[PDB]
Amino acid sequence: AAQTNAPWGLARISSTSPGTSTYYYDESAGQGSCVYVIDTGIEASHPEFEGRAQMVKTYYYSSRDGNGHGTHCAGTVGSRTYGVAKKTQLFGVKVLDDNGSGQYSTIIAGMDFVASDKNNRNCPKGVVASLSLGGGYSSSVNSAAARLQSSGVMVAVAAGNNNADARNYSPASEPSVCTVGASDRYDRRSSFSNYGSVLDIFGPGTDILSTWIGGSTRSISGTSMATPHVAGLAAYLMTLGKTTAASACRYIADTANKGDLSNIPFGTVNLLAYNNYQA
Ligand SMILES: [Ca+2]
Ligand SMILES: [Ca+2]
Repeated sequence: AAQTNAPWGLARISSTSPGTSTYYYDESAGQGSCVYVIDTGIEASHPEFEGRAQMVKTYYYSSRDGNGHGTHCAGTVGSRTYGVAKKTQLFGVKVLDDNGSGQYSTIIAGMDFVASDKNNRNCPKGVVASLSLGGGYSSSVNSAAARLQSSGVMVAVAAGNNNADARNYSPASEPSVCTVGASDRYDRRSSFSNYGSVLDIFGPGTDILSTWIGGSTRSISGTSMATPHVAGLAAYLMTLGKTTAASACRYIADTANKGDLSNIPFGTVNLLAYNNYQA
């Protein structure tokens, strides 16, 4: 398959080089995989989700995404136009309030919820969790992300937007999950992207067009935007049977574009998510 004039991030993950415009991807498009978007929720009614998104849990008065952040990330995972895995199933877990903030206890509960809830879903190609959130280092947040990963879910988490070492942020600092930094369309590290040894991979994160609430779209930046690229890529690759939840992060790093990125401090992987698609 080939989406012309795709968002640059989608084009980038299907190219060995920056600057392309077409997103090349296998028609399977993550069909049969499921991605939990643990965030502010998802506006499942967005036409761009084609009925493939649904709220499964909220820790607030409503399951409605009153912010847009979760709807944006979900769209990068699996919306028709802005998504990596255009046929995946999206499950919304609203651990963040409509201001985009969430208590660590609620984020941990949301992670434990996904580890259980996935056992009630038909996800033959496997389960992914996209965590475009984080705060200061927390052993308990890290332990929750580790549990989710151990439960058999491919956990992708944002490195953080502090232009610092992700070692001091959670769940970014949890070694066992897939910690995602952000790059821009010119293959530089996003100016805000955290770095450090705990990063496993980079994904497009600067000026990322995706779904927004009110059935709209908008472009925003963050490791929160790179994370769903990698989550979608994982779902996409799991559907192709190229990898499993336990090995998806390592596989993506092994198959990533190596050395393409600039502004990568010594000790940080220079690896950009890449789907290695060949027509
Ligand atoms: Ca290259
Ligand atoms: Ca890791």
